[PDB]
Amino acid sequence: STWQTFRRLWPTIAPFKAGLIVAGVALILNAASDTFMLSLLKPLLDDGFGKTDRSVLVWMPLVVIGLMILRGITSYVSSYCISWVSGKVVMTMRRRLFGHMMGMPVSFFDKQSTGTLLSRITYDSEQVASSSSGALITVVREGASIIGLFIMMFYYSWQLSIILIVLAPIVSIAIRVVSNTMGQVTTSAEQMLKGHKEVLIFGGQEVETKRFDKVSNRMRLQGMKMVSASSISDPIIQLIASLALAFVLYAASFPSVMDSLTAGTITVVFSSMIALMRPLKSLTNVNAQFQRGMAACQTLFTILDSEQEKDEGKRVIERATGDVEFRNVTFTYPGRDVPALRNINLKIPAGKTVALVGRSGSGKSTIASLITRFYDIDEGEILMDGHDLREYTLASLRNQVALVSQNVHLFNDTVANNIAYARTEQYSREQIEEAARMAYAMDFINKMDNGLDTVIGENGVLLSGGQRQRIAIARALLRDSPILILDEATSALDTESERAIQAALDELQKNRTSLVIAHRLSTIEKADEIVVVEDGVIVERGTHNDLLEHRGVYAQLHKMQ
Amino acid sequence: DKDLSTWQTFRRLWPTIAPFKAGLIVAGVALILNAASDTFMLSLLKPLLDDGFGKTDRSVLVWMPLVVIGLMILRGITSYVSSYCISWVSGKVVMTMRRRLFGHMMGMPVSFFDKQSTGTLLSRITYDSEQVASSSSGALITVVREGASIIGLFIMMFYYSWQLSIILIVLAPIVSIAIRVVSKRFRNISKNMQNTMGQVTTSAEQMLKGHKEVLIFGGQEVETKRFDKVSNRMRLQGMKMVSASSISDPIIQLIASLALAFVLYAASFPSVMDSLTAGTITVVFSSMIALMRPLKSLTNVNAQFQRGMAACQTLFTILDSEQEKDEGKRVIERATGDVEFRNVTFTYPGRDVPALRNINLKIPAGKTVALVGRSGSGKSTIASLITRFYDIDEGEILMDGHDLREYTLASLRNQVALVSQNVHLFNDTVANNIAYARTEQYSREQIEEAARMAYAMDFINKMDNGLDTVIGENGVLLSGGQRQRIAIARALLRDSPILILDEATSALDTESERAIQAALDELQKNRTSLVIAHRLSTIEKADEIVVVEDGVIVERGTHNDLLEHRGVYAQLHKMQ
Ligand SMILES: *O[C@H]1O[C@H](CO[C@@H]2O[C@H](CO[C@]3(C(=O)O)C[C@@H](O[C@]4(C(=O)O)C[C@@H](O)[C@@H](O)[C@@H]([C@H](O)CO)O4)[C@@H](O[C@H]4O[C@H]([C@@H](O)CO)[C@@H](O)[C@H](O[C@H]5O[C@H]([C@@H](O)CO[C@H]6O[C@H]([C@@H](O)CO)[C@@H](O)[C@H](O)[C@@H]6O)[C@@H](O)[C@H](O[C@H]6O[C@H](CO[C@H]7O[C@H](CO)[C@@H](O)[C@H](O)[C@H]7O)[C@@H](O)[C@H](O[C@H]7O[C@H](CO)[C@@H](O)[C@H](O)[C@H]7O)[C@H]6O)[C@@H]5O)[C@@H]4O)[C@@H]([C@H](O)CO)O3)[C@@H](O*)[C@H](OC(=O)C[C@@H](CCCCCCCCCCC)OC(=O)CCCCCCCCCCCCC)[C@H]2NC(=O)C[C@@H](CCCCCCCCCCC)OC(=O)CCCCCCCCCCC)[C@@H](O)[C@H](OC(=O)C[C@H](O)CCCCCCCCCCC)[C@H]1NC(=O)C[C@H](O)CCCCCCCCCCC
Ligand SMILES: C[C@H](Oc1ccc2ncc(/C=C/C(=O)O)c(C3CC3)c2c1)c1c(Cl)ccc(N)c1Cl
Ligand SMILES: C[C@H](Oc1ccc2ncc(/C=C/C(=O)O)c(C3CC3)c2c1)c1c(Cl)ccc(N)c1Cl
Repeated sequence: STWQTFRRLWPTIAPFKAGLIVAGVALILNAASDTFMLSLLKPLLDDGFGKTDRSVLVWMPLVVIGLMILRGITSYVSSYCISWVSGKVVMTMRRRLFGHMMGMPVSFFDKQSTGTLLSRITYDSEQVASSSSGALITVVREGASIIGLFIMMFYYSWQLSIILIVLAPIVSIAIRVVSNTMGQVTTSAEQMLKGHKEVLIFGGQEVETKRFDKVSNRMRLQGMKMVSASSISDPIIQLIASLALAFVLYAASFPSVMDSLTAGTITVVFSSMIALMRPLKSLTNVNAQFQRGMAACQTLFTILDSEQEKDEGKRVIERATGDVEFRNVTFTYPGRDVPALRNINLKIPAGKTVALVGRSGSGKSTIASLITRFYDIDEGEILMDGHDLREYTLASLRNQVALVSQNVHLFNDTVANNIAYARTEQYSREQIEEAARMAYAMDFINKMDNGLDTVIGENGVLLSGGQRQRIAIARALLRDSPILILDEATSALDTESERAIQAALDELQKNRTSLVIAHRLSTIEKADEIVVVEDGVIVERGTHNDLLEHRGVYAQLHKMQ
Repeated sequence: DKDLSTWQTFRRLWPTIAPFKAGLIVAGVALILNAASDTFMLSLLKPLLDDGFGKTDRSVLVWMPLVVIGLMILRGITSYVSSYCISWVSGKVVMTMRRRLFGHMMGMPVSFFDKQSTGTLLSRITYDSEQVASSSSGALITVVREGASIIGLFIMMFYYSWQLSIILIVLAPIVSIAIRVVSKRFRNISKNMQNTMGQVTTSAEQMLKGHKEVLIFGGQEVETKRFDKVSNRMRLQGMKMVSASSISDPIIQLIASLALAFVLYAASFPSVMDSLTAGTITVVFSSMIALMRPLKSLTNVNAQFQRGMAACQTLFTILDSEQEKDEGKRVIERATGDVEFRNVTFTYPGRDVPALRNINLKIPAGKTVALVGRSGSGKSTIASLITRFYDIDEGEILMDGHDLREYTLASLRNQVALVSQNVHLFNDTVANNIAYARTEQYSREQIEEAARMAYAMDFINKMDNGLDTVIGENGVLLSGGQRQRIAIARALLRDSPILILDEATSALDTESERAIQAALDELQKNRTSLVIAHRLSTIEKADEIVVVEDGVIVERGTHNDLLEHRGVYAQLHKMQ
């Protein structure tokens, strides 16, 4: 599979192969430079030390510098080439994953953590390029290094080289033979921090301290274990290699071997045996790093194979000044088969407010999800302006609907652009300031240092749940969407300046198709039609006179609130 | 400047490290020997090429292999030991630091916690407490080991051919400055990428998190366009990161190489080389080549070390932060339970409208008061004050005739029980949640009946392992109606004299709410209670009902009495 993963990847790389092939040449030459420099080491001792002043002056210092210049350039070139390519493919895959994930359905987003998906973008893409680049570099240059070194070794003393060779199998096998709580740490600290208030009033300081003590000590020993394991592996490896060499030098004792040697040649031969010790290390490990790179890549490719939400509606409607009708609708969450909704018909007539109230258990919220077609439905139909929602392309329908809630997520931008999110160009700031004014956001805003152009960004998080909601109104207002989905289930139960919010929302709800998941009494009373939801079905509905005496469970709910 | 800053930081840290001083001692000794091993293997390089090439077969044969192996043994051992002691010392120093931080954050104010998303805290303490040990370990290691070797190597160079050694000295300063200059021009830009990687992170995270809002509002192009820029900038930065090392490294090696070349060139001249041999030329030059690695490490440590002490300092700023104000000195065990507010005014910090202006309510021992009002008044806030999560600004809150602030927070908070729907369910067994921090003090039979008296056993008996079923995992298993009865089960067991009941967030929509109502009746007969009331039941039986708006009590009385008066209370009754 791993090479099958790679060949799927190669297309994204192929456009940049040119950088690879130049990088390859540069790597080869660097190995050549390093081999060539040990070559020089023979003349310095034989020719150089055989009473020749000329050698130690010209050939050595000037060539060594010459070679150093070539060593630097080539390394610079290869680094730049690799970096460039590595940067190019990392960027490309990050952009595909970003676009792909944004297009997925919300079902996709419920499965995985937002941190996991983010981890894919930041880390897993740079890792695959990293590991493959390291793999390629290691192969090419370390490949070149060892054959250049072995040639040279054999050339000046083939006897010793063939000794060393016959020992390589043994050394290879011997080197083979010796070669979670952190989550609990984060968990332990995090769970104390989530339960700080509870900890304070039951006096749970002692038990949490001991709990952390236990976890923190377990990880200390676990973290020690890994360091200790790594520590012993290589001391033996070098010991074993050393043995092989000790034996090689032992061989030099015998006249048959030694007579072909000088001070210069024996020096280079051993020098090149030690030079080998790192290439061989890198080349044994190359396959491992290549594997882990391809494992991350196949993860990415898994995500990229997942289907994005289907948008086959070919109908556009520029504005909906019309009702939404539900026809015998049933909907089930993917993953379980106890339907959140079973047979729902409700008519939000164009321009009037419908508030639906329900128990926490019921899917009052799921209805609101459905109209915006975050999830598609199992049975029945939803028609907006008489056409089924599915007949419309998603952009137009979603443009029709606006959402307002305490938990609408804020982008790190100028408050003004947050209000005119995704339509900064279209809306003149004159409007923006007005919409922020009407939603009674403006008093809180002007306290900011930059005001509207101040950014709630870079994790500043100056705003609070109450303040955000008034921006959500401002956003929905300014855009002037034909339909309102307003969620009050997020409790927001200890507000400071709720009056502002209420007047804002009345303005917003006015003469605007408003569908409301309501927990608040003012919205309830002034809604035109009220609908009760118990589990998956509409139990009853009631208007003004109907409100006074509930056929449904309004009385019991009214007592609660 | 930073020399001083880091060494004040290090002195602060030392007390934590000194109890493991033995580990550091031994590691340093082993490191010296490790460096000595390398020196001695180069010393062998001379007899190999002089006595071994003066037709003495003994040297090469009988003992050149054996001495080498022996030293490589020693080297390996010394290596393992030193690693062992360091890892050992590092582990505990890290662990002890984490314990201190954990213990310190536990005692921090509530406002502090609300403000900072604990991810940063959490992230900081794990990551930064490791990074201070890792950097300080590496700094020590290189100093001792690389310091030992360069001395040993420099001495060796003088013993054989002192002439060459000194040529390298005088060159060493001009080289050092040149190397230092090069290094400072190019490679101190790690943070540069950090800023751009943050932008990458930020844009990815907010699309991932705010995906639904993107879909609704049309953020596709804008959010893609934003990501397009930042990814390119990140990419370019990584190249700059790479490029910095690419340019620095051979230029630096070139510089050192020219010094060496000059030493070599000087060796041609008869004055120095006459005394030299093939043995001692190679040992001297090999040693010069050896030196390059240690010298590189040493210059880089002060950067390495400053990185460690910086992380230490950030931890110390958390340690320096102020804990909960706790000057009471007064402990009371099972306070009778009457709470009086006098002229209490309270504004949440960093807001400019008081949550409560001039509250006076007296709650007699054993009796319940219902705080009911329009949503957004300070009935919820008042609850928070008795536990002294926040101190009032003006006035005083009395518990049994003394200000809460004269009481130890501990004793003060053991008097107060809390019962609400949003109680936290620690990851544990049901038994251990009810007797949350007193598992050693309450018997099973004690726990079993507390749960029974809270009408909770109907949904406990249906669990997998019943009362010892493990609940938690973000409180997933339990529901709001079930949580109240667990919160009640705690209050009953502890039998705290002051109850704070919050039905605001409670769900009256519960198949078993009459059972929650029975548990409440049995919960509050004996003790003083302060109910943020929203249920017909509790307001019916309540002793006093106080109406709050804009943090002001606007009327008081009995239920029947108040409805007779037909003031603010009745209008709330008239609607629902
Ligand atoms: O290159 C260079 O270097 C090198 C070094 O070395 C070695 O080492 C070792 C060790 O080391 C280490 C350690 O420490 O360990 C290692 C490494 O690594 C690794 C690892 O991993 O481990 C390894 C492997 O495995 C591989 O694989 C690798 C790869 O790469 C991978 O991939 O890896 C490293 O480290 C590392 O590690 C780490 C980890 O571990 C973790 O911790 C990592 O991480 C890191 O990394 C980093 O990096 C980066 C940077 O740095 C950059 O880089 C780049 O690149 C790369 C690559 O690829 C490239 O290629 C890449 O990869 C990268 O990427 C980049 O791109 C940075 O940046 C980064 O950062 C990042 O990262 C991270 C990651 O992650 C991580 O994390 C965690 C923690 O932290 C963990 O856990 C994980 O896992 C991980 O992954 C990231 O992450 C980060 O970040 C991120 O993330 C985070 C988160 O957390 C954060 O931060 C954020 O978020 C983000 O950002 C970042 O940061 C990184 O860091 C590290 O680094 C290293 C380092 O680097 C350092 O620095 O280290 C050791 O052991 C060794 O050693 C020693 O010391 C030495 C020796 C001893 C001595 C003694 C001797 C004795 C003798 C005796 C004799 C006898 C007689 C008697 O040793 C050895 O071994 C030895 C022993 C053995 C024994 C044997 C036996 C004996 C017996 C015998 C028998 C006979 C008898 C007779 C070392 N070494 C070696 O190898 C060796 C050598 C030495 C030297 C020499 C000496 C002297 C002596 C003589 C004797 C004679 C005899 C006869 O050698 C040789 O070869 C020799 C030959 C020559 C000789 C001559 C003679 C003459 C005489 C005179 C006469 C006249 C080296 O190696 C090299 O070298 C070689 O190789 C080369 C060639 O070969 C050579 C050539 C030369 C030539 C010359 C001519 C001469 C003649 C002349 C004529 C006249 C080097 N190069 C050199 O060296 C230098 C050159 O050469 C210069 C030249 C100049 C010349 C002058 C002229 C002259 C004039 C004239 C005058 C005369
Ligand atoms: C005879 C001996 O043959 C092997 C064969 C395979 C090896 N495969 C891996 C490794 C190292 C792995 C690691 O370090 O993780 C080594 C050791 C030389 C470094 C190997 C040595 C050998 C060779 Cl051919 C070349 C140079 C030296 N000096 C030695 Cl002894
Ligand atoms: C004369 C010359 O003096 C310095 C002095 C300070 C140095 N300080 C740092 C570095 C490296 C820094 C780095 O790599 O970041 C070097 C280079 C030799 C490696 C230095 C060289 C020198 C010396 Cl005394 C010893 C051995 C060699 N061979 C050389 Cl040239």
